[PDB]
Amino acid sequence: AMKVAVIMGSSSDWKIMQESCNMLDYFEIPYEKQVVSAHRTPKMMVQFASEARERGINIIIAGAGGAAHLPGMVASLTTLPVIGVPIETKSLKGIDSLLSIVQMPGGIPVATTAIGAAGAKNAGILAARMLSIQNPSLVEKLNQYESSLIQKVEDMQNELQ
Amino acid sequence: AMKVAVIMGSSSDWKIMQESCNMLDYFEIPYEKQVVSAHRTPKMMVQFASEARERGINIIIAGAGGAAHLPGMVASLTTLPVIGVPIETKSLKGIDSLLSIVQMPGGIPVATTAIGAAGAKNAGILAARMLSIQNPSLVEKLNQYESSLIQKVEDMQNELQ
Amino acid sequence: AMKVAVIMGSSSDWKIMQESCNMLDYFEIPYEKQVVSAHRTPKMMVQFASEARERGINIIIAGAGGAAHLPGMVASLTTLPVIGVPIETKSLKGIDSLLSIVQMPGGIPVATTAIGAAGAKNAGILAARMLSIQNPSLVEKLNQYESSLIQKVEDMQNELQ
Amino acid sequence: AMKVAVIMGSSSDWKIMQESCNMLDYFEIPYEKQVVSAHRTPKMMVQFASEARERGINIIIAGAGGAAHLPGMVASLTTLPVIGVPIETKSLKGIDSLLSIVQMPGGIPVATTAIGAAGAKNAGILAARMLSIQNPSLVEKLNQYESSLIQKVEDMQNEL
Amino acid sequence: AMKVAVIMGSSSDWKIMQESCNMLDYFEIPYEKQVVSAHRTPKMMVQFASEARERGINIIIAGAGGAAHLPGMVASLTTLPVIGVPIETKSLKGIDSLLSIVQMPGGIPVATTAIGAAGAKNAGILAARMLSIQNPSLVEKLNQYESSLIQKVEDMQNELQ
Amino acid sequence: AMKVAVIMGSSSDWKIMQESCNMLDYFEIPYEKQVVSAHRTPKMMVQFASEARERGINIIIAGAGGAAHLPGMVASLTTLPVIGVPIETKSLKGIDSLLSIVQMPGGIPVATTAIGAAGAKNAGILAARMLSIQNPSLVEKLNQYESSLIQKVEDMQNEL
Amino acid sequence: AMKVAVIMGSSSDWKIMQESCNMLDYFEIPYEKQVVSAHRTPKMMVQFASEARERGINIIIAGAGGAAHLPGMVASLTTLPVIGVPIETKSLKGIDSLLSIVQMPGGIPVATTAIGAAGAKNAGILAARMLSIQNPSLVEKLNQYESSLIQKVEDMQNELQ
Amino acid sequence: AMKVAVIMGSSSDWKIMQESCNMLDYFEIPYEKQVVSAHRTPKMMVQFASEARERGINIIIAGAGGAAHLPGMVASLTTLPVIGVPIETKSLKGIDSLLSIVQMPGGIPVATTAIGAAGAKNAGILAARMLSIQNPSLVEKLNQYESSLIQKVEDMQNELQ
Repeated sequence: AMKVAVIMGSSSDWKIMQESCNMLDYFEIPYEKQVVSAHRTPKMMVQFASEARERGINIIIAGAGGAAHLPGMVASLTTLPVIGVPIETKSLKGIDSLLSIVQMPGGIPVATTAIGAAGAKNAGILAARMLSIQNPSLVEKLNQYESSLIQKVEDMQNELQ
Repeated sequence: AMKVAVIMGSSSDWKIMQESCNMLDYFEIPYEKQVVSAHRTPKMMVQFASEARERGINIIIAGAGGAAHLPGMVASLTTLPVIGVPIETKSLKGIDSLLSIVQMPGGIPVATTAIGAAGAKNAGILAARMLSIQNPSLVEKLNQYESSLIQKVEDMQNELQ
Repeated sequence: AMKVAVIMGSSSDWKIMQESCNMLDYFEIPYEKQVVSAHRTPKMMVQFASEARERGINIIIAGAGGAAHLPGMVASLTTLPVIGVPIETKSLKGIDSLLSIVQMPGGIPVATTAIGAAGAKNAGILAARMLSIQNPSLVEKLNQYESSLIQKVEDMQNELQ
Repeated sequence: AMKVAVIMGSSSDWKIMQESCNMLDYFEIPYEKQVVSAHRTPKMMVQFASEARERGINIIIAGAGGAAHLPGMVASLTTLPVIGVPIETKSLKGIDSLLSIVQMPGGIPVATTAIGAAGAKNAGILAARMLSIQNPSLVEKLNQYESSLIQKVEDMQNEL
Repeated sequence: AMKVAVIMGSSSDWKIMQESCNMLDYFEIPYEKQVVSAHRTPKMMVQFASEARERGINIIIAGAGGAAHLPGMVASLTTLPVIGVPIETKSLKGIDSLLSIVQMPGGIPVATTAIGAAGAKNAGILAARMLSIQNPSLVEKLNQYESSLIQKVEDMQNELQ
Repeated sequence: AMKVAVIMGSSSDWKIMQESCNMLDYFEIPYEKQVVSAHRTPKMMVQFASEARERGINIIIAGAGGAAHLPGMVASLTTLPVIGVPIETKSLKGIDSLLSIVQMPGGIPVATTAIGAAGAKNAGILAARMLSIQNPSLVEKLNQYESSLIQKVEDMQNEL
Repeated sequence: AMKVAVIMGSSSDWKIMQESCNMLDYFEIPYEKQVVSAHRTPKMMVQFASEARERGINIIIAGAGGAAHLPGMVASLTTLPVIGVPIETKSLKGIDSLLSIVQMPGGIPVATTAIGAAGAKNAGILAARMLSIQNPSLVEKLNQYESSLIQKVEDMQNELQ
Repeated sequence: AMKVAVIMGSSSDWKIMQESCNMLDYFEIPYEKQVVSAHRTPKMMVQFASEARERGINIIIAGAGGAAHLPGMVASLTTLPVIGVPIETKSLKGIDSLLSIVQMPGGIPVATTAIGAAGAKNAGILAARMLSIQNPSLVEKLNQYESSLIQKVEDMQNELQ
């Protein structure tokens, strides 16, 4: 069965990270969500990452802000693909988040999304694309999603009043 | 049967993108490679991206620098996951490459790697992690890879002379 | 007959891109406006750009933000001059938009203006200057616009309180 | 007859700006090249820009680096379209050049291209596209140029 | 007799440049203030800069935003010292203004101060320091201003509630 | 008996981190050095950091570049003060390193120094300052160090 | 007895710097707080820094913004550890503050924390960790704080709604 | 007599700062030069700044890199105009130097010039313009310098014929 984990260091991250869960629901991909802090709960992060695959999780989506270490550290402790969402910060508006997630050393990858809500939405969509390789029923849903994007642009044509 | 496409806009990007191919070889994942330019051959890009899935491609790794539109445009034209590698730029150090790739709108994701050779290496490893959901024999190889990372660090212990 | 096209990937961009249309109206230059999304409607973008010259469009003004690919992709698909307007973004302050548009490779130019409303207004004025080469009636209008700018400065003198 | 002016503040900019001239020659578009400095010869710059249109210039391509004021000041003094090429600098890699040129407030436009040689090459090509409006001969030349760009990529298929 | 001119391209800049005038008033230094746009009124800019010294202007303080050319062009057209104040821009927060002003080539100097109100206030104070060389009675006022700065800090001590 | 640990994710960081050890030797402060990688040896990192205090370590100096997670993760796992040295990166000039180290959210601190060799030298000096609290012998050494800095400047006066 | 000093150039900085004092209170570490401006009260700064150790201060936490010189100058005038907190600035969002503080030359260190409230809170915690070396009672309090952070994360699990 | 002081933290800065002295010599303006380190010799810095005016110094030119505090701290301690030259740094290309110098909060000004050699050259010229208010023989020399700049450009025009 398909399963994604959606994780973040604080419940304050939820307004953003819920966008990943919204897309997973749209594609009918099961997920778990939880607060896992790289800095406040480092041992609970290590346990989560290490145990994820054997628990049946296929992909981890992880959001973090500032000195954003959660995605990279989780990726270092699992063989699963990890998608990292940079969360926008008060001062640097997510530039710190972006660089601290994307610039991983050769050897340990993180699939980095856009900063903020767009990135959280894209993490869910990216997870659906990844899962569509082994789960062919998703391909049709992905085709229909693409059609919905075309429809959205058509719907916007009369909004340049 | 697993297959990854490794693409880039120029042959001058090959010195970097060869790292992706190197890692795909390490995991025994079949690949094809070619030059696909978003700006010099936009129609060929459209055809390549649109037809990749039906031909048997599972993942596209796309490298580009500067006004680095290739990964995001390819992603817009396929239901496959696309991994985008920002190439370092002589002037702006790959900052233009990075922002052009990572900041995709909600709706069309690109899995963005680190700038340069690190990102290309990571694109290959990430593709293996993605394919390990569908192809379970890759998990053992990914575990072996972890072990080799640990050994690399052990070998460095006496080099602090 | 003169004709300009003003395009953007979202009706959310209209608040900015209307500035281009406002200046086209000032110079009495006919135009069309449309939503054309590089990522949500890539095939329609290809058709729009490819057909533009045959449809009698002389200049394309294209606005985009973030991973701002619309102007450069349109420019790759027509030999008309394309003016690219970077739209301000809520993390990188349009720096992503700007670099994505201006850093086009040798071979495929985009005439880039300032981030935001200033750039959209200036795209309209720039289109007027471009069209004045082969439409001499515009030269008088451009001279009169100079006079209006000088007058606007005079009208500001009493505001330094 | 068509005519483009290619200008720059220093002879040190010539290697870069010749890329503009090379593309103008490729498209058989006449041009003049000159050194015109916004900061060292401000009055000459004013005269050049003010008189350009009456002297038969259709487009001005202006390269500048650092506190790059030449394109914007020329644009403020002519009704002609001005294309600005940011020249790479040593400290800031042309970022100062780029922002000084592109960020014109509403009212006076500059068409800005990429930093350095790529931008210089593109200024010449952009000038050709501007002059191609309802001009089938130039449209043909631009289409042939497209064909060379496609060929360039197809040739690279074996260089991996 | 001492005189300073305070100039800017738009009345939108006045809410910043007013701090220059406020400090000049505090030091009892006569000034004039005017809108002079490098882009909208280039010929009047040339005239203003060229005539300033013979008119008895001692120093020009010039504010500009974005592609901020006013201070550098004025400096090129006068032998007077020119103080340049970068104005914060909506998108790039005055980094464009700052680089456009400060990065003048060797040969034509601009005395650059901080982005925004701090820079405008400091331009007025700097002008007083410059004028104090040939106008000795200003030294006493500058000493009194320093005393006022020490008092301001003392007044803040009970505000750490 | 005070002890400092100097750690880094690669021996290729030793180029920079040796400067920390050099200053510790200058102040006669005992130390150990080790390669500890946040991404390649995360489980070892956890052991090193969580056990540091029981191992007799008083201060940890950690260098890292790029996605520079080592100092912050180490800090999250110990009650010891952690000094983080950002290592210059070929592309982003250590700005990625700096932001990934300094921008710790409220709750877990890292004492961050300058990018590169300056920062590594300063991490060693900062550790000395930390150990000097109410320690007159180290205070004396720091005073002598101050005098050497003054002398260095005096020595440069005839070089203008 | 333990003692920390918390200083800042302006009472405007207090709403941020009070977080340092809040954490020192949490750990029962005695402190003094004062406005000390590197630029408005340079002589008083020099005296404060020079006398701090003699007066029994163990650690100085100093906040500063813009051309942020307070932490580096204080550090040059004491052999005590100095913690520098970059204050968020209106225009550059504390990037100026950060670079001005962190980029100290080899020879004179400043322990730099994050921009804004995070850095101020962390300066107090960092001072507690520093003092725990020679004040063993603080180790227990630091252990308590660690446990509290874990409990706070556990309390957030039901807030993803 | 007129007198300028040219100061810097290290003899490593002399290759750059000598450009200021070159221009002072061009205008026959007397000067002294000294190494003054804000961080290694802070008390000498305080003394130098505080005593400069009574000794006959009219203007201080100060160069500094990195956490470049010398110009701002000197300015805080004198009523003289202070010109600050940002010295290029290895990692950050003088961006740290620039922001640490130019971003002075309102109250204490520094006249900032370009990064590196251009800025040092311009500090000397700016000092001449400042001194020309009080010393009218300089106006003639500044007019001569204007003419020399025109000739330099004419020389380039003629060489490229």
